[PDB]
Amino acid sequence: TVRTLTGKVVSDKMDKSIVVLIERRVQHPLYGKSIRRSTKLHAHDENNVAKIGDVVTIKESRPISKTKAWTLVEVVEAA
Amino acid sequence: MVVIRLARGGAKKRPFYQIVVTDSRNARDGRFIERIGFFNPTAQGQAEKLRLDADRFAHWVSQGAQPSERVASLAAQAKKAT
Amino acid sequence: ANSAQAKKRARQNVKARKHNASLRSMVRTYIKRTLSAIAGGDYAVATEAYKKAVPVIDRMADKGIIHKNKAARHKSRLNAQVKALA
Amino acid sequence: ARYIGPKCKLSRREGTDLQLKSGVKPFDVKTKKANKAPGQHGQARGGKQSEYSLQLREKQKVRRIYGVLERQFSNYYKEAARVKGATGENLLKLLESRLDNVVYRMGFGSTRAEARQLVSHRSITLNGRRVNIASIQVKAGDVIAVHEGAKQQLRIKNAIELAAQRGIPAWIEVDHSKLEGTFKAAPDRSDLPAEINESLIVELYSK
RNA sequence: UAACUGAAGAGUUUGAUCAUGGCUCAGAUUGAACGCUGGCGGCAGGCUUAACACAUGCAAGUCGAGCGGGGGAAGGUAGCUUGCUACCGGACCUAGCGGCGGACGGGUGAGUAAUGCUUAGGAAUCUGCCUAUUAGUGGGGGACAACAUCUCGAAAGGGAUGCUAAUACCGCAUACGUCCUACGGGAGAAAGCAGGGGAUCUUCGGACCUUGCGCUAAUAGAUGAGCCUAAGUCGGAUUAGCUAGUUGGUGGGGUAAAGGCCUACCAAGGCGACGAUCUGUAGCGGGUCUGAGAGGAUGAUCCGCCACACUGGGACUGAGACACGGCCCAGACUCCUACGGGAGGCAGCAGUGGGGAAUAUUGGACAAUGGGGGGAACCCUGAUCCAGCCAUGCCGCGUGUGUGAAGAAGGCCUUAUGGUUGUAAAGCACUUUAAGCGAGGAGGAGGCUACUCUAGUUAAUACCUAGGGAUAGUGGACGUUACUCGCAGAAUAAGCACCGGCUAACUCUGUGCCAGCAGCCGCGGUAAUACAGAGGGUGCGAGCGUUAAUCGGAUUUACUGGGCGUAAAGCGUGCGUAGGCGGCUUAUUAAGUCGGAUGUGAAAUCCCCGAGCUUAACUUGGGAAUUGCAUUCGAUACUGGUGAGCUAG
Repeated sequence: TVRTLTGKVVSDKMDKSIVVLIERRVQHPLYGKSIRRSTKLHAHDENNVAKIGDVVTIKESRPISKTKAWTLVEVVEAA
Repeated sequence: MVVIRLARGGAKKRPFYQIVVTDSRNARDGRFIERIGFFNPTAQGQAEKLRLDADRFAHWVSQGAQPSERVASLAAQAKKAT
Repeated sequence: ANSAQAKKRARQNVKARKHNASLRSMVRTYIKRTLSAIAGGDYAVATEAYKKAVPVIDRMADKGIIHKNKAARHKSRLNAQVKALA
Repeated sequence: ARYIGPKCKLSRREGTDLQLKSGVKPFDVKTKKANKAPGQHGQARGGKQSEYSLQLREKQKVRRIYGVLERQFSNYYKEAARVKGATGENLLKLLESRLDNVVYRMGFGSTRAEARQLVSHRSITLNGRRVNIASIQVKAGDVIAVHEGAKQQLRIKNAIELAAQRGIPAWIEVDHSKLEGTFKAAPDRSDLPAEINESLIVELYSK
């Protein structure tokens, strides 16, 4: 009953934090062609298990820092 | 607190009231939580004079809403009629 | 102010401000004393300071000068810092 | 507002009798000038007309016979378009359902102007109350009667005498002894005269 | 039953023609303004410009049943210049302390392109008054206004010494819940007042019993508010790099609460062509107008949210404010002064000056619905309900009806005596809407007080609470109300634009490329259907025209729905980055795509069926709709991902 997202890690330089890129495909409101839209989310990684290139899952939570509100749940595939 | 009172509608010199449940600090004809009936003091012919939902009225009274004087009288009237 | 009741409210405001400031200063002074004992580092001295400081915090929190959550936070953190001294 | 002035010139311009006169004397003898327009350039009906002219002249004839002005007529057409059915049929029913028209066809008025005068002066009661608005729509089953103060009136007696010579409508059940009538249903198109062409008015307002 | 059903063209480039392409016209709409004219009613609307400056009055008070004083009326008793004095107990009033309220209601849109708004979710919070439940309300103390005295000041207001009460303030005691905990323990509250009373006592006037309103500690509910996330939300590249508390981590501080919110250290991160940074403009939504629809424009009046209060910076009190009619500071401006000293903030209601093409009364009542205080009586309320002004809009009504011709007179045209004005007028006979006068007269008022009875709690029939009965008083600003009935007489009431084509409706006089008209095409240089007047007519009608503005017509930014040989339009030609798109077979996934269910999509507004207004506008019941969003369960043809295989590229 919690909101989860699936994405690909694009950075792990900072301490205990990962940057994951989420991708979605939506229709253009007027021209009707399906277009690709992406967003960047800062998540929380307690043990630095995540790396660059892996496909991961995150879930929403209470704030952990200024820009982090998501926590890693599981690593689906390792780079 | 939460109150049950009348909100004035209708036209000039022919008022029509909605019985609403609302926070008392709101404006008379503004924000409200729930509408539970109506009152038409000048009805005639086939027009209904008073309609009240007794179940929701009792529910809100149990939760702690305070009926106004006129609404209490109208509730007594409706209970007598039913 | 324009009206009599507004003037009365201002007078009551200044008097209450003085009284509340006195009590808040009391609380801050006792907390500072406990911190000084902890920095001193003796266990028994810090324990005595904490035992003196707790009732004042509780009394002012009950009077409403500070919030009871603030009082609880102060008590818990000070107790942890004293216990760390072993 | 309400048209007041010469009546026969309207009929002469329209080319037919719009029965604004009582009817004791025929239109031809009454005017001596029918078949000619009332202007200084009056001509015969054989002159050419445009489609716009035909449409306008058709609607004007209905307006002059029923005594209805442009704003109310446009409101009537909008109502008839909103209501289901044939638009011209609905418009004719709406025009016939007016109180003053019902009084005229019930006989207490020699002309629609006389009926309107009576209605305005409250000599006519609908159901059981003294109304004074001539545009009221009469509904099926309504009872129209003459006020007891308005009874034994010479104009009413003459009006019923002329109505007796005139043809009694099918949809109106009227007794002239106590001067009371009952409406039952809206007249249908076949009941109405076939001279009026509602299609022209519909085309005009559809433009 | 029903909840929609909807799409018109014309003129103008040339001696003709077809095409391309601009320009102009016919529609709907308005918070409109101006010109001519003007009778009434109902319902709405009324500074769009200077968030410019404001004279004057009102817009926030209430409680003596929290408290001490202080007042002036009636009385009663005693004296006597005899109806005057001196005392005493009750009834009223309130400057001060204190409680609650003043954070609501009301105004405005300056700022704000995201800390805002809309839709859908979340966890780490606080919450006066209200509802339910549990444990209590023991015993002390020191002050300070009023008051008294002094002093400054014309005052307004200031300052200094000495007293006093409390539900004001602070110790001590106690603790079902509550906080901390090292799980051993430790810490922390409160206030009285009023009504009634059988018995008992009264150290002398109360104790005691009981019931209400209070007060303290706690847990739930409801309400309100704070915080976080995702998606969406106007232009500009003639604005390409921006950022060091900046991005993350640890210890500590801080908050009701998560968090660089703050701080000391460690690391070098963070954002950006899916537009960062910079700059211009702008309150956002439900909605409104237009359109066949898709779209376009807009955000007055009604409702929700946000922001602001002469301009900037702060905090205090409080459950709640960084507070329109509260405080401190700085700034500009204005006012009083006796030169000592002071005061102020209409974007509240009414109003004034100014600006403007342009927008109203320095009105009545708290009778109704609400809000604040009080046990109640009651008090306050420019919210609100009403009234005044304005054709500003929408809807309705009237300004009379029938007859009346060898076709009166007059006007105008003429082929010169006919035609037209025209049944029009006169005459004859009727009628009283609306306005005016007179008389009656609902509804908006449910209730309250007096009386009686019943049931509760009590020791009690007392008090208090909740019900029933009949009767009588009492209560309406609007208001001489709506509405009904009588009175006299056609008596009081019609204008505006246009008549060459688009586009319904023609003649005569006057003038002569003049005076003039004109949306476009164009008229006027002696017979002007286009200028001015007149006759006649046409269209609307208490209105009629003009100007301004938005959408449409415009397939004239073309998603629905256009073009590029010669009409405007293929880069001088390659290569190539990001991006877009991509051959065939098979297995798998379920992102796109499709279907079901659930929750949500406020009310009002639009549409449908009804109801009440004499009709209609208008008000209103119930539906339909809100084409969306989210969660979850399914399908696997196509697109995408992954694995394997193939050869026509």
